[PDB]
Amino acid sequence: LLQLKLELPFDRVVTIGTVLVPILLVTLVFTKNFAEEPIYCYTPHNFTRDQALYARGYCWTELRDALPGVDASLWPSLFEHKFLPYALLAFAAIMYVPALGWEFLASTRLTSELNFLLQEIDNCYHRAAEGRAPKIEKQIQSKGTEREKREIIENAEKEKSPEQNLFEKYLERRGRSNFLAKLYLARHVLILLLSAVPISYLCTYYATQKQNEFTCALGASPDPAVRVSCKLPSVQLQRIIAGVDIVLLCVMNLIILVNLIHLFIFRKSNFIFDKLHKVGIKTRRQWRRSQFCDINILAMFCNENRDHIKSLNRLDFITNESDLNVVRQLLAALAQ
Amino acid sequence: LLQLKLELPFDRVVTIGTVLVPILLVTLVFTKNFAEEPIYCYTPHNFTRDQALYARGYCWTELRDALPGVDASLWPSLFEHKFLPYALLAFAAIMYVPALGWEFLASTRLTSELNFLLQEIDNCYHRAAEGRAPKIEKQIQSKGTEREKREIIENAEKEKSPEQNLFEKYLERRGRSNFLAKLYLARHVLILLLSAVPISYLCTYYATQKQNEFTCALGASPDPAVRVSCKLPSVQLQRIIAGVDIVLLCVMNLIILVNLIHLFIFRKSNFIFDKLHKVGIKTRRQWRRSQFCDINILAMFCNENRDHIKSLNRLDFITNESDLNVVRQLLAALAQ
Amino acid sequence: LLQLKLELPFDRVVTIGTVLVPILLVTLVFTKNFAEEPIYCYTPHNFTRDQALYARGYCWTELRDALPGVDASLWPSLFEHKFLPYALLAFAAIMYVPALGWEFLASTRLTSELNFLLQEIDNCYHRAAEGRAPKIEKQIQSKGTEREKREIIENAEKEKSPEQNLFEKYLERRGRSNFLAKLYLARHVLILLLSAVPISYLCTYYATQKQNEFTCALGASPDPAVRVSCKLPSVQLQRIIAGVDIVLLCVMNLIILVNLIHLFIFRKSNFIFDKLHKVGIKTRRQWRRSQFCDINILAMFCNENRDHIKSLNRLDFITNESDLNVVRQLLAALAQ
Amino acid sequence: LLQLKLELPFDRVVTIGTVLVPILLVTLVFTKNFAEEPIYCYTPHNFTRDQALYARGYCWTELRDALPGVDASLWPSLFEHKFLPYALLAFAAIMYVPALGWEFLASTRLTSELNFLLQEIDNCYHRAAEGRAPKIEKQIQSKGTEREKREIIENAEKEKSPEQNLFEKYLERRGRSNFLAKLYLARHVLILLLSAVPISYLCTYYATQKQNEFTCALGASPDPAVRVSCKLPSVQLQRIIAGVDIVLLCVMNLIILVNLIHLFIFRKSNFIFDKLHKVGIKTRRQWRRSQFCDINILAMFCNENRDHIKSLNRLDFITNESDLNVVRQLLAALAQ
Amino acid sequence: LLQLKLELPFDRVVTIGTVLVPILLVTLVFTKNFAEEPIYCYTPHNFTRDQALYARGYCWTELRDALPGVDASLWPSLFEHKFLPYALLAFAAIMYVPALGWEFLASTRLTSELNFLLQEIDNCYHRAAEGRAPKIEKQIQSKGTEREKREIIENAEKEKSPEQNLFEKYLERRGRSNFLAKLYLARHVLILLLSAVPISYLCTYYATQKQNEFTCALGASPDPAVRVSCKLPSVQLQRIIAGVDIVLLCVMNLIILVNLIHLFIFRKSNFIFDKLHKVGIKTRRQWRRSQFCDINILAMFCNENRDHIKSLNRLDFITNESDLNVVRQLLAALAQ
Amino acid sequence: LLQLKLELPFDRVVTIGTVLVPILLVTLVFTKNFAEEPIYCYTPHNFTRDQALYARGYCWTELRDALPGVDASLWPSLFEHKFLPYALLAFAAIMYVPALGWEFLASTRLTSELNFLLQEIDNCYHRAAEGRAPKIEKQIQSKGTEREKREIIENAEKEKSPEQNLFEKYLERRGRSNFLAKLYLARHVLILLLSAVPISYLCTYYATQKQNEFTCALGASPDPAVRVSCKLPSVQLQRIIAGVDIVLLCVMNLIILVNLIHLFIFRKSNFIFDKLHKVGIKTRRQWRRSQFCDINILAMFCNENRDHIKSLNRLDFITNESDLNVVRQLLAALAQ
Repeated sequence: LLQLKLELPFDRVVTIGTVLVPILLVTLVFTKNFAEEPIYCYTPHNFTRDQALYARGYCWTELRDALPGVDASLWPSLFEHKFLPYALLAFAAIMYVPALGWEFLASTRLTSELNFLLQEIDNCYHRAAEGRAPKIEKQIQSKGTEREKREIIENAEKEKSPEQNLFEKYLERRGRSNFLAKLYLARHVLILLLSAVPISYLCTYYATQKQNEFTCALGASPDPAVRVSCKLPSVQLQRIIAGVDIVLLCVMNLIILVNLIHLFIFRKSNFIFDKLHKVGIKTRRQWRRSQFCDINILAMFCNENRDHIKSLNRLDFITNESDLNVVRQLLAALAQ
Repeated sequence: LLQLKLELPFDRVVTIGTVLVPILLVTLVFTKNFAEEPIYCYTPHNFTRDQALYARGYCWTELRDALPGVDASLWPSLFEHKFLPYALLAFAAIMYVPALGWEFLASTRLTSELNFLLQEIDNCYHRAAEGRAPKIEKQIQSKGTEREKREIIENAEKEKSPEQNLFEKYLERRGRSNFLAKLYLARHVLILLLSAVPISYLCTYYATQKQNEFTCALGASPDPAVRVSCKLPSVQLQRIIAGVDIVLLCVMNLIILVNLIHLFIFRKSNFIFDKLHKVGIKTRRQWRRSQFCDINILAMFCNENRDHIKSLNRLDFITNESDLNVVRQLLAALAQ
Repeated sequence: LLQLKLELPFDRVVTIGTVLVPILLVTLVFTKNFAEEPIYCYTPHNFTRDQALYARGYCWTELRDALPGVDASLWPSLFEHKFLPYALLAFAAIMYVPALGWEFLASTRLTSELNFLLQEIDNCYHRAAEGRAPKIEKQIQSKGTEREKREIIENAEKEKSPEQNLFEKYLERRGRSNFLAKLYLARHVLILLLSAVPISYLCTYYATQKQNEFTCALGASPDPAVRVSCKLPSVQLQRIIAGVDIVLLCVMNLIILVNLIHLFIFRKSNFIFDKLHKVGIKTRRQWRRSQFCDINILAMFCNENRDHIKSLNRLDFITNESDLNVVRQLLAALAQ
Repeated sequence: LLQLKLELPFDRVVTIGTVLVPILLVTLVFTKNFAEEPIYCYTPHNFTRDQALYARGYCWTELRDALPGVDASLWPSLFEHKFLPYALLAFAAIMYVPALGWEFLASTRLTSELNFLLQEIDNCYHRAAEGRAPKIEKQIQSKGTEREKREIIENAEKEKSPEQNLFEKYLERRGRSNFLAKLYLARHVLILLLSAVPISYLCTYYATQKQNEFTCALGASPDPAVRVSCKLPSVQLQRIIAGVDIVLLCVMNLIILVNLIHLFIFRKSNFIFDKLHKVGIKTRRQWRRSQFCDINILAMFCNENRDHIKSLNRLDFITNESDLNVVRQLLAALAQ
Repeated sequence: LLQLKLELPFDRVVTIGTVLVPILLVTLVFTKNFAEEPIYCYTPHNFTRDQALYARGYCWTELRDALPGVDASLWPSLFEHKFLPYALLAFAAIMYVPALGWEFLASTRLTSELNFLLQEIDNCYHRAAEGRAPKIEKQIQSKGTEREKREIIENAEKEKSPEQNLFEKYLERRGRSNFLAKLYLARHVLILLLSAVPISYLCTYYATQKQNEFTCALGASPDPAVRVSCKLPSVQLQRIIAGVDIVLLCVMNLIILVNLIHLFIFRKSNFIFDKLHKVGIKTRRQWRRSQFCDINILAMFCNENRDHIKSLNRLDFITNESDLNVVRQLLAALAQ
Repeated sequence: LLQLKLELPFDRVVTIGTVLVPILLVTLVFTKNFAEEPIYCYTPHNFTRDQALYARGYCWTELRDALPGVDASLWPSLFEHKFLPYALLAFAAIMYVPALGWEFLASTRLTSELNFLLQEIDNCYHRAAEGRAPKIEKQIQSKGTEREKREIIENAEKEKSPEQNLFEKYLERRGRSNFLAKLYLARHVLILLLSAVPISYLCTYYATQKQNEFTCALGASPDPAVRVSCKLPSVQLQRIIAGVDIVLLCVMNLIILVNLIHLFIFRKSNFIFDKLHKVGIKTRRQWRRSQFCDINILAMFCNENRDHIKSLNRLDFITNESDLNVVRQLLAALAQ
């Protein structure tokens, strides 16, 4: 069985909104184009049924307008309409280097450091019935105010208990090694820069390629040049999925930006040492100086895994329901 | 094994009736249109078999009527008939934001708070054979009316028993935090508003797009303009699934409305604290002031899970069969 | 269950970057060519619909230009355009001899020598609670500086302990048998040489095969020779995937080169005896003379397997957090 | 679970190099031929579109040149070009009698005699901690040179120990019954002779069938004979996979030859009694007279299975690291 | 798990050689015929493109030559060429009654009588360490030639031991009930007779149906009879798989014959009571009178299962290695 | 695991012989007809290529001969040839009511009464080592002819033993309730009557529908009636699978008849109380009066399950080998 997942809901949403519907919007064009004649041309009268097939298969691989008067070098081309069944397929696979920079680069160290937290660090507040319940509040009832609780509670974590080498040493080591925040940031700030020529390419295409009717010109008749006006069927649908992707990809560059700015400059609630700060383990103000620690990133992964761990669920029901007396009934409930 | 499901029958019915038969009613149109010629046109006599293909493939990508006398700008268009193979496919995928606002936003906290109720809170009335059976009614038989039962029964839950920190504290905490009701309501009131332009779009289409016969006009003959009257095959079937969806989607904006109004203004039977109110745990009148608590929502999820939990099945057989003496034989049955 | 994998991320990246998208870029050409007419020719007027099929199916299996004036031996050929649907398929299968030189040649000895390390050598620093904890620092606390720790710590590994025949003998045996480094190097230096005629073939093709219009010539009319100018559709797309592969394969010959040079001449951090050099087992300077030992290669495989081994994860949390006192609390934590 | 495999890497390489790429090189021809017109013929002018179909489907089932002047009996045929889509398919299935001479003839006796070695003969040198460790070197330490070790070590295997009826009796029985070597040799020397008419058939085809243009002749017009020159499309590709197979099958007749000659005349290291000859069980020179024993074949199968047997892996780490003192620390390590 | 198989290698070879490649040689004809025009006819000049389709689809369902001069009753037919795509399919399913006469008639009794031998009769020579080892040779060592071993060994099986009701009673019962030999013989002697009209049918077809060119005649022109010479494409390939099957089926009637004759008249080594005749259980000469017992058939099934039974594998290693002293070390090896 | 099967081999043979090859003989006709032109007609000369398509698609949906002279009401029809692609498909599904009268009507009671026999009634003659072995023959050896064995053996089953309420009460209850024989007979006598109009339909079709050439007549020319003689391709193959089914279904009405008559009037060996009649449980002559009991039907189901029940296999080896002293060695073998 497995309970630890390395993907946030934000990452899944980004993946399904910038890599997936790309692909699902491309097969429509492929199935529309392959189910129709590539081009329609107005062949002259005295053209046999096989002599007019050359005129229809020759102006499709050429795609060159023939403006009267001008030379043969200033003829505008139309290769873009033919070329981007695939240009939409080369942009849905480029958006994988950021996605593959996690499953192949940091898919072992992070889960190695997290499975330890899963299996080892679980004795807090689920084994406290015999660990600390008959210790702190057992002597408080049998005495005799409000200026003595701190004195007794101080000699719980500060004392070099056997269950202390696994706590406050991780905080001291990972409280300055900002390595994970130097890679998860590169996971999102890179996808914000890769989504640039995606947008910059099919933005001038939407504004400079509109026409779908050109006068193709053949030559070298077998014994005079003949000109036929042709027509391109699938131009009206190509630039309907060529500017829906514009807003679909330009709106994913805003939610990522706001997420990244609010995580690194506004939000200061880890839940990895804030939820467990009132219940006995108080952290000295050595973290407020910088929010770039890896513990902030580990906090999200810990938050995403709260269900399959039964001890943490017991803690959630037994800790946060009285957040602000409470210890009066705890001693009478666990006095076994 | 799994026994807790997070989907109500109402949600499943809504999903299969507003997202599914949408899709199953679209493939019919796709398979009907792709199995026939897109358009039929009445070409003139002196037209070769390849010169008349341009006239049949050019008036299908144009779709513009040619009324006599008027200019070239006041010609009505017919792109709607061509366009909504897909407009019916863009409305069956829009109906997922309300559906994906539950599996990705509140698919962890709710089941985290419910699996605790599944595993932890089960000692009530299945362990009562040794928990309360030799306590309350054991002394009632050996005495000596109707003005003393309450006095004895009061010192069962009011007393700070060891099995009391898990009860009446959840009621006190979740009795004012109306968070779940602020999201489940947003899951249904949003699908009632998303189903608006679905209906407002293909309602004017049913009333303004009727004709299927237009006189297309070509031009620029290779050496006079020629006009051909054409015909659209699949117009009589498109607007048969374009107004069956009207009633199919306008009838799901009424059952959701009546469900939401009757849950929030009429129904006041939780079954999460009403069924268990006569059997010993009596709740003070602190809930009647508001029906917006999360416990009301948890009541539906608890109701949907009554079978795979054998203890609750024992309770159902052993509690509700004598709802209104009864305790006379209970002491004689469990006196082991 | 299995936890040891014999493939590095570098090998997987190389395989998916030089063997895979090769294949994925070939099916596009096959599906493009098979969905169009192979060639278009300008047949004369007095040609029946079956007499012009010979002219279209005869200049496609010939593919020979007919320059006027010259003889029948100096006619340039065009077989390259027809021939390399498949020449791109014979280069995606040649890149398997290096890939199959590992799964069939050294896929048993390496994992045989590694499963021993997995199952056998695990008692270090996870069984040390009863193995060395009450031995070294137990007597240090109960005495009486900085010139005596080495004297006590010397008689731990130097002494012929029962758990010593499995250590420092592997180092002595594999410290001079440079066999694995004589094969893993041949695994990569061979793929750097196999990727030569791949590049040298479709490099002159990109520079000497440009034209796609030739004047084919028939003969032996059934009672004069007739010449028809033909046209090749799929030439403009063939040399778009014939020079994207150039850079796609010429860029994989640089990362492999830098990896191989920096492994064998710049990196001197094994992590197989460097991480475990401060924590008690100190290695004499018998390795610094050569970096060609098999232990360097085994170090990478050990690094790739750090998660599923729980003892090594415990070591990682309990060893490297205080790398540079520390032993003061270790005795008080494991004094059971 | 299964750990014993009956196929050597050499056999797998031979199978995938002489039976498989045969097959993958045939489907290409089938998909190329079936995707094109079988033949192209130059029909005369006054031929209707259905009268010229007989001329195109009649010269394809005839395939007979018509040289002028000669009679109707000296006309060369061209049936080979039509015939060997399938002649390449009848040679990829003939190469199975040697392959099916092992899975049906000796796929039970060999693995029956090998599972005994797997399960029963495993007590050597893994149970020696209590079997021979306190026996041989336990008395060597407690005495008092180099002329007494043999005397003590002699009375270990020579003595009729309880674990002796399973050793040196197999050597005596299988040391003269050369049955397996009379069948494995027939498994390879037969595939060297079956790969003869494969090569001898499509070697004269590569040298005598070159032309692909013949003048077919019809007759019996319905009221004079008419001759039409035809053309065969797929002749230039058929003899490209008709001489790549020549070298592909003529190079597999050399590696098999060198393997067979070096196994039977040069290599004399079994590893089935050579590796285990220094560690206590010394074999008398009764094997050097002939290398045709079945133990030589069993040696390869034992070598291919060294990983899933953990006892043999322990032996490999604990035996060969000191091959050439060593026993000085073995007594101190296993003195439990 | 299952270890007993009811199919001999001979039966599998027969099934794959007379039922399988039949089928694999039929799909080739079906895919060849369905990928070509059924017939080619030389229609006259003044025939429209739809009037000549009747002449091509009418002489294919008629298949009747028209010899000049003779009447309309002496016209040879050609229905055999059309009829035996399927006549080759009705002979590959007839060869199943002998194959289905075993899985439905004797697929329960045989394996019922064999699973008993598998599970019950296994105590011989694997439990002999405590069953007979301290009994026969234990007293031979402690005495005091060659005229006394038989006297002691006689009172081992002749005596009415507890493990005797399961031995020599099966021999007495099944030593005269020749029922299985009356059915397995019918399983092979029937397939030798069913494969007769298979051969007798397509033997006259190979000798009397050669021509593939007939002059079909139409009639009743809508206002004179017109004759057209037609041609059959697939006649030269039909009789290439119509005489390869001749030898393929006539060679399977010889190996079966030699197997059956040598089993019933030459071979007299059961291995079911011959291998176990020297090791203590000696059978009286009551079997040499007839080799038609069912024990001979059970011997083959026992031989095919010698691997998954580890006790019999131990016996095979420990019994046949000294077949012709030997008992001298057996007592010293099993004296526990 | 499951060992009890409710289908006899006779039922499986019937199902595969009257329901299966029906279906397998229908797809051949469907694939033959759909791969050819439905009809061929001899259109006149002055008919355009689209005016002759009406004549070919109009005489196929009419199928009415036009005899000269007679009126328009006495024209014979030919709808049968078109109609029985499907009439052969409506007869392969009718043969399921007898097949579905067992899996839905008596697929619970029978296996309910048989699983009891499987699990409960197994103590006979496998537990007899301690149940009856030291009881009957233990006192016979220690005494002192042939006129006393019956006296001792009588007080074994006649006595009201604890293992007697499960025996001879089933015989008394099911010895007169002939319910199962009233349904299994209806399962076969119904399939003998359902296979009637199957045969009676395609028997007159084989004798009255022979011709496949009719002169169709059109009319109402757009400004005289025109008659065209047409031809039906697939008539010669339809009545080849229309009279092979005749004998294939008329031969299944004989084996069922002989089976039913011999079961109910000739065979009088149940094996459910005949095999177990000599070994101690003797049945009084209360069954010979009628063979219509359900125990006779249960006997076949018991016979089909003799393998997976190991106790019954032990009984088969230990009971029937001495059917006709025998008890002399049984006491000495089981005297534990």
